[PDB]
Amino acid sequence: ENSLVAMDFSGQKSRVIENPTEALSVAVEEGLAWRKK
Amino acid sequence: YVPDEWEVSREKITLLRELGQGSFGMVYEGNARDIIKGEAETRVAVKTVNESASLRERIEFLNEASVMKGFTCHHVVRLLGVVSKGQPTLVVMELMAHGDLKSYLRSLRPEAENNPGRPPPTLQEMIQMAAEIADGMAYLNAKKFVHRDLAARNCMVAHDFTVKIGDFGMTRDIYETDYYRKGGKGLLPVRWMAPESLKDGVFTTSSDMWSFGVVLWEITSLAEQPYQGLSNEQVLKFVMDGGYLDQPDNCPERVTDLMRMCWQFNPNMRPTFLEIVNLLKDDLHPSFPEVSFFHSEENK
Ligand SMILES: [Ca+2]
Ligand SMILES: [Ca+2]
Repeated sequence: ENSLVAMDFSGQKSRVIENPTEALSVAVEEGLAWRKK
Repeated sequence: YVPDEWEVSREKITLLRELGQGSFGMVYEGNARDIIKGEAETRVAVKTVNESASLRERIEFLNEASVMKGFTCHHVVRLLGVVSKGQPTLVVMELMAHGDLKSYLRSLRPEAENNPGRPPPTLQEMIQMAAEIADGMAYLNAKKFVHRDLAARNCMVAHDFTVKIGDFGMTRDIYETDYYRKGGKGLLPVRWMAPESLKDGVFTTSSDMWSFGVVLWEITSLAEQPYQGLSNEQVLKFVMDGGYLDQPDNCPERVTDLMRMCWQFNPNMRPTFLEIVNLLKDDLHPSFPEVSFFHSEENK
């Protein structure tokens, strides 16, 4: 039923983050990354 | 955040009933006093944000709030007030009696425990929703904005069943360049995103237009999970390759057509929200031109 998915566009090719632990990190980071601006 | 022309007196808001156990906070229905200079008390929708929320959700919350402050469309949930003075914070919006479209749809399913006692949306009703949402989207694009998160779960259904846009956490400004490009890592609605957005992280009105199509598919299928049976990974590959969802059983040929249009692989073949509303103008409830942005003078 989930809705959002963790991805990464840094780099020539698109990408739905595959590692459970890495993808789960995206959340917090997209947040900080925005703080800066 | 910092106060402004909205920030309403908390003592003017009373919380009656709860309408959604959000994770970032919640959604309550209540009554207000002296909001619309002219009316004593008016019943509203109140979206709260947990004091101890997500470093990420917070921002996406204010964005939503802020962005709304500039809108004025019969088809775009109206903002009424804000309250940053003491946790929890509040965003007073017009009450959409029937909840979010996803839930409203999911409740038309015959198997539904919380069924409303009526059948699923009929071709007419669909065309209606289609054009209203389309309109709301049209307006949105006009005020130079790309939604990025169009989906039934973000549309609201009013008491009289008018559908409107109601979540704006992912919306972005495009007045400048007419598009948004996702920088690095982030969380995105893959199952509602267009090939190019999937491929290059670029969001345009056409991508929203593509989502629009998906929303039609959600409606015509009572909110099924798009590309159900496909892994997030698989969905990317499948859609980037030129894949699209299948028409649900008994799907109005006419709505199917609309989807074939929204799912054109080449963004420039996809229609505009206005071309859509126009393509429908003839078969809608009469009270449409009075309220519609499309028929409004602001459209020029
Ligand atoms: Ca939001
Ligand atoms: Ca949201």
